[PDB]
Amino acid sequence: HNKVRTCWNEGRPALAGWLQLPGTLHAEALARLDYDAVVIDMQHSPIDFGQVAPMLIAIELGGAEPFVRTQVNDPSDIMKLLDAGAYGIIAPMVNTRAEAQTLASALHYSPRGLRSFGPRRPSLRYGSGYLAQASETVVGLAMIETREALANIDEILSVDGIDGVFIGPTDLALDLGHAPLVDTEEAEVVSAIAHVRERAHAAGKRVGIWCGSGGFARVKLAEGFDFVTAAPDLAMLSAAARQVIADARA
Amino acid sequence: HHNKVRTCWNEGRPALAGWLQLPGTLHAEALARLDYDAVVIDMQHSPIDFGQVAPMLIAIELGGAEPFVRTQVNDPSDIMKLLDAGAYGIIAPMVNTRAEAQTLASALHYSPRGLRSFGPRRPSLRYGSGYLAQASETVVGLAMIETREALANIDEILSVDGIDGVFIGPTDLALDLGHAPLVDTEEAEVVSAIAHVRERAHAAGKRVGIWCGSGGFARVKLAEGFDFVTAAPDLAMLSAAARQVIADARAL
Amino acid sequence: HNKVRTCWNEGRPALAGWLQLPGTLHAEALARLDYDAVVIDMQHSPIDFGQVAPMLIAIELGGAEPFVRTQVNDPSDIMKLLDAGAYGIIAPMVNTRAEAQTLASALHYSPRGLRSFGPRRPSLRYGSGYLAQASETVVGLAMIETREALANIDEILSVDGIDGVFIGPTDLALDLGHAPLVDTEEAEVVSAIAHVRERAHAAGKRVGIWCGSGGFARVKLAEGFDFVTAAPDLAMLSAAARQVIADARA
Amino acid sequence: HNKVRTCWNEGRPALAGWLQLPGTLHAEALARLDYDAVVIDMQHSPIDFGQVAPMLIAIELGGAEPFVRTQVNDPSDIMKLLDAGAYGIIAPMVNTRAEAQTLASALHYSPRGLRSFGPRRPSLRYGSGYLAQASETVVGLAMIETREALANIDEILSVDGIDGVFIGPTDLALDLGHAPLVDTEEAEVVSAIAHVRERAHAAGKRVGIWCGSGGFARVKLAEGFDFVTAAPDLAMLSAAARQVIADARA
Amino acid sequence: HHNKVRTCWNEGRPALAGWLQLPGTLHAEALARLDYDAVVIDMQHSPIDFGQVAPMLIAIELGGAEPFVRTQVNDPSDIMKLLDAGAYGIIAPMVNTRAEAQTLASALHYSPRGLRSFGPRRPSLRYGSGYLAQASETVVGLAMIETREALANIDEILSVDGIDGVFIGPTDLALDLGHAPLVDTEEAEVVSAIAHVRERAHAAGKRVGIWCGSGGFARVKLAEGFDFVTAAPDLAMLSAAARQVIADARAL
Amino acid sequence: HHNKVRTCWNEGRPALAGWLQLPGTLHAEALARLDYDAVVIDMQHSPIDFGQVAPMLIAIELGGAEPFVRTQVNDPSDIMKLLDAGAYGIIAPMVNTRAEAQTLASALHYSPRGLRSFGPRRPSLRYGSGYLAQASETVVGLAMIETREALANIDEILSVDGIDGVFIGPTDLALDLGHAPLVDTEEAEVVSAIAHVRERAHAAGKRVGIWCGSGGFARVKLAEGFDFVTAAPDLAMLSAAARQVIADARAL
Ligand SMILES: [Br-]
Ligand SMILES: [Br-]
Ligand SMILES: [Br-]
Ligand SMILES: [Br-]
Ligand SMILES: [Br-]
Ligand SMILES: [Br-]
Ligand SMILES: [Br-]
Ligand SMILES: [Br-]
Ligand SMILES: [Br-]
Ligand SMILES: [K+]
Ligand SMILES: [K+]
Ligand SMILES: [K+]
Ligand SMILES: [K+]
Ligand SMILES: [K+]
Ligand SMILES: [K+]
Ligand SMILES: [Mg+2]
Ligand SMILES: [Mg+2]
Ligand SMILES: [Mg+2]
Ligand SMILES: [Mg+2]
Ligand SMILES: [Mg+2]
Ligand SMILES: [Mg+2]
Repeated sequence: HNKVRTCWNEGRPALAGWLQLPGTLHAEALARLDYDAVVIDMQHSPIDFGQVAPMLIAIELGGAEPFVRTQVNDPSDIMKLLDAGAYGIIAPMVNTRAEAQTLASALHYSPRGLRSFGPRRPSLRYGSGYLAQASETVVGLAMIETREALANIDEILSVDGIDGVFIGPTDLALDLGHAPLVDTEEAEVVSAIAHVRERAHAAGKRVGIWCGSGGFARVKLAEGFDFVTAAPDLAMLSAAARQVIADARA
Repeated sequence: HHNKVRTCWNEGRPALAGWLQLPGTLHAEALARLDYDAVVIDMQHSPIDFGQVAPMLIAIELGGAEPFVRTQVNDPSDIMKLLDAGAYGIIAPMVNTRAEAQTLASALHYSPRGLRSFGPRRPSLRYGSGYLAQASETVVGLAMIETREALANIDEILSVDGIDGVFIGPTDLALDLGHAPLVDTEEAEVVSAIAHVRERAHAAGKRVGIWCGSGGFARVKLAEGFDFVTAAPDLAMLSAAARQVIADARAL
Repeated sequence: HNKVRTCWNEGRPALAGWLQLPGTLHAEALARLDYDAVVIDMQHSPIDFGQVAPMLIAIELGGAEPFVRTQVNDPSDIMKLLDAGAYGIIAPMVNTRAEAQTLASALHYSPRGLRSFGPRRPSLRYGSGYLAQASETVVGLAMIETREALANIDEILSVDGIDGVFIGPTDLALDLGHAPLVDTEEAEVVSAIAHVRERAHAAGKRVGIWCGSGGFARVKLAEGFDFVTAAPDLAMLSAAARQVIADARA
Repeated sequence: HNKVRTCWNEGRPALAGWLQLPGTLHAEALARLDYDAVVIDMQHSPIDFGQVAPMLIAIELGGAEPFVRTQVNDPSDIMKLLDAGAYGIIAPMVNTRAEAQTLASALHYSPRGLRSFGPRRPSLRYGSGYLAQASETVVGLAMIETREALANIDEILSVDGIDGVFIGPTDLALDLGHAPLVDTEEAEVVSAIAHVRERAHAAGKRVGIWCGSGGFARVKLAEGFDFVTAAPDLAMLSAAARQVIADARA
Repeated sequence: HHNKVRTCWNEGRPALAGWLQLPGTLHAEALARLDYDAVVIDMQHSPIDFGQVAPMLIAIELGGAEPFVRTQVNDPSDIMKLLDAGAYGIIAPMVNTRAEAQTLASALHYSPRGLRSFGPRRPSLRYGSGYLAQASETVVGLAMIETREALANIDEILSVDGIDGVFIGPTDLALDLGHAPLVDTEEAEVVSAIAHVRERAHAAGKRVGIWCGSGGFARVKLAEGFDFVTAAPDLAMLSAAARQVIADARAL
Repeated sequence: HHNKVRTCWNEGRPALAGWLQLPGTLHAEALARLDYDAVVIDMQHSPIDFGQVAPMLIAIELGGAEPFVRTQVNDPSDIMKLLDAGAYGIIAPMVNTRAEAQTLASALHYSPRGLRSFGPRRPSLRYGSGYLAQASETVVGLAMIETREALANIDEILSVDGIDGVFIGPTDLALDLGHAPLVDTEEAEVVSAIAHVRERAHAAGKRVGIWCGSGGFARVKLAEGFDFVTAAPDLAMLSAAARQVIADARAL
């Protein structure tokens, strides 16, 4: 089963990691912690398909659901990741209902979508009964990260073939004319974020958000977000090294 | 146009270095840009092979730390290839005897001081036409002390002119002495052995380094007068940071 | 010369291999068998450009024509493969005449198409007279794998700049509401396949098909298909291992 | 600072290298010569993202500005390169004002463009004040390499968010019905090239051109081109080897 | 939390293993999910280097077979790096003497039983906090017997405590004895030599493995009481399958 | 179905070879298609590791030159893996003694002439069923002479039957003799030493090769009767060509 969908079905949110650093060793190590999922960022990172493919395997072995935040909402790219064992997709710049339908089209076989059939890794995980359960094995979230997406939230949330939305708050702040600060307190940004969550839940959809700290993630879980990521590997590692150096150098 | 670690030493100061077990260039550059004098890439207790180390050396140099490698083995050809790829410090495992220390030294210097083969693809680009005349000074070489035998042979190891000194691996020394392989071990016999190595190194006019798993332990080693202190592995730092973020996120 | 086009010019079909496993060693080994071509699948596989590039070289050295089935009908992706020495292209989801024209546009230099000039590997194979012969050095096939493509077959076959069509029968079955079974006996799927072949031949075009077995491939060659692939490396290897294990374990 | 923009601000053109061969060693070595920039060609080469990423680092270390000529004018591909430390972009097949606006959209954060925020490598080079200076850190040039682009030059040059244009003269010759000869003397091609330069300068924009020889590059610098590339690594290396062999074999 | 091969042995049963010469993770996982107890990655007669083996180990483990490696050489540092990357079985070539068998054993065990260096990046993730206390049991080590000399020295090789036993390479043994290097050779002198090795192994209370090129030969070796049987190389299986598909496709 | 270098020699002619320090297949194929008999991939003074050499061998073969490798070290297992990946010529560094020359020879020949392990993944594809009967002739092996010791031992090195001859590294020989490591050195003592090696090689009925940094120096070495001449490294040729293009572009 998809571990995130299991969380949801059991009435709990999912907490996920966020990787911008390529490689399998930290991917497995973080998957073995109390993360339900680990997202590999293929957008704001140097991680290409060749490097993502073994990382999916490593996260699955470590016992978290492997997710990818893609560089673009492109059906063929998403299909190839699904067939490589990405079991969650977070697609950037879903700004309109039509773009959300384009995301949905990639996530489902005919007749619900147009996903091409050749499920190399999912058929190894799920066996020959995969086709009947395929749609449920994948979680799909549309990114909300622009003014336009915010304006079109209800129309995006009307698309049956997506699970919900994923807020990209640094990009949303920037597009609203504010600083792209992680875990921002900017009142209009905080209000927009709450509005997206409320609309998603009203529409019977799931809502996620990207976080830069455990404390902000605790607040988002308390507010009812269904999928909360915290925090990027590179940021956590940089901050840890700075502290080690300060401690060493007195 | 100088080895940053050697510049620290020429000012009578220690060098503090990072320690990478995760392949890739992005964290390598980001950590090199911090207040580390060097960043060591571990090619022993990691999945980092030559193909992955090569671009990491470039990234560390661009970030402004001296690129170092802890090799999988004290093998002259492996070390030479790393030098020609722009490793400017070498930490070689399991140097247990004077002869093994001479083997390390042989790789680090052109004839007549050593037997290093000539083809310095990346050092020639960094140092330019002045390279060959200063080549030995551009590289730091440290012999690992991680066994009972190495401890018994410390003075003979330190007598080898062509190495700068020694690098203590405390976890492996504890395990070889019959203790648990603890990170930042303070096992009494291990502690005594380490103090002996540092005393002998400085008596010989050589440098002594040590691996640390924490900023706190590194601070103590710096206070004890170690010349080269590493802290802490990228993977360990990242794992611990993620565990803490998760605990904070899931807190009541 | 392109070995597939030589087959056609000499009045014989081409039989091709089908690789979903990255790497050069099996690619060369299979190219040295009595295959006229070897197709590298960049869609239902983990094979990215970095891994396809040496495989093209290895197939050419082994003495088969290197082909690629791309992840998408994208002109720039196809051009880069041509310049890396892919000498056949099979493009997915060609559903309309306009999509088939998009495929043709990538396969020909101006004035016939819009292919960008910088033929790194073809200029090494063919020399400075490459430009005059370039179009003939490449075989281009549009995939027919949807209901819509079937409905638009005559309009797709009207596009001068493609050699013909390549049936993807598992996807076609699925899109027709049937199980995506390899080498299917499903009557409507079998009928649709024969209809595509007959239309292609009537239009003076070539037709290919993907097969999962030697026996099915024998039948397709007998029915007159011009390009028959059999069978995917991973499927053949899995089946061989299962048999070895059954034999060993008694 | 971007070394090319420094040249321009100081009233001098930039001379750049041109790499079609993957790898970091020649990239650094050439960057250390008296090149202001080095362009990595991701179009007419086997260089994919995985191979370009370390090459950007190596060129920057060698002391030239790292540029990329992309396979396609795609915003998400361009963004990922920017975040990997490409500080110049040359985008193919900019044939219309709308296509030039698509290029501009990728090069600037909101409100000027729609660039997604997560500047992994530029934030290491430029620090936390990167956002305010981001646009100036990147040079963007639209390729002019078709009849249509030539016809639409004034409309392309009207787009505020691009620095100017980059002529691809082999493709331009081919699209005008001539041989795709490097450094051509063909009168209509030479005239078209001069016309693009004059229009660019009249519009207060920059103009670049691709060259195959030092002698042709000297003439283009004398004619006033702002960005001149000379010559591709593979071509220079092949010619050098041919000469070594002729000398050795007498 | 157990080595699948060792569990077979603790039940008095042989293990059957796959054999990979093709790099990549997809077939590695797919074959591991079959009724193989282990999958051996051949790093000797293949183009598989460390960078390619590392993700394959992960894929085999996920598929549910024990990941094994046949190394290019009996070199302790190479073997240690593979162990720390999650190779849980090692087959080392050209073990011709007791001293070479001791060299293999030295790599597989921490002090005091061996000299394995401490940094178990992947085994610590698989086994958790219980790892170090069981580390030796988590790994299987087999010395290859592939020469006349190894055959003469079989009893001394089998006397080395820290190896589980031996792995016969019949094609190389045939070639070294002066015969054609046939796959699944049945050359009479070779057959006799192999039976001698297996008898001596079991007399010593050790395990004996053998490489096979076919299911049929593997079935015989299992019947003869071999403890570890490999069958058959991915490349050979794939090539033969493709030849048969082509013959079927081109048949009248 | 023949080694192009050996065919040159069987016609009483020298072979001219390229020399690659840059990884990648595109220039490798392009240079192989020129009038080079062989292309040597340098795995010593380069960043080319096994994973990168493997596809380069394929590319050189397709381009129509014989693929050769100058290894990082004279190690039999490394050499065997390269042979099985389709390296058809081996140039091994630091062959200083007859015993080291025997070590090189051991890797290049199956039993009984050598100890090469059997698994010829790529040579079996190139040569087909006729491979094993001709295997030794398909490979050329040259021992590098680059030290004072090697020069003193030249006759004993040349007495080893299983090597085709020697390959002189003039820059490293100059450095080991106490001179500057100049490319195409003409240092008088170095020049004398090189002439001695070539005379001894031909006296022994063996082949003698030499590394060159220029077409002009290669022409002289061909005139002096060397059997295998390399010229010139890809990186050096490319750098010099780019410097000249820049000087032409920036000229008044
Ligand atoms: Br945790
Ligand atoms: Br809408
Ligand atoms: Br810091
Ligand atoms: Br066949
Ligand atoms: Br239509
Ligand atoms: Br210059
Ligand atoms: Br327009
Ligand atoms: Br099975
Ligand atoms: Br030539
Ligand atoms: K978990
Ligand atoms: K620093
Ligand atoms: K063939
Ligand atoms: K420069
Ligand atoms: K299994
Ligand atoms: K040639
Ligand atoms: Mg399809
Ligand atoms: Mg040398
Ligand atoms: Mg173009
Ligand atoms: Mg964004
Ligand atoms: Mg150790
Ligand atoms: Mg063997």
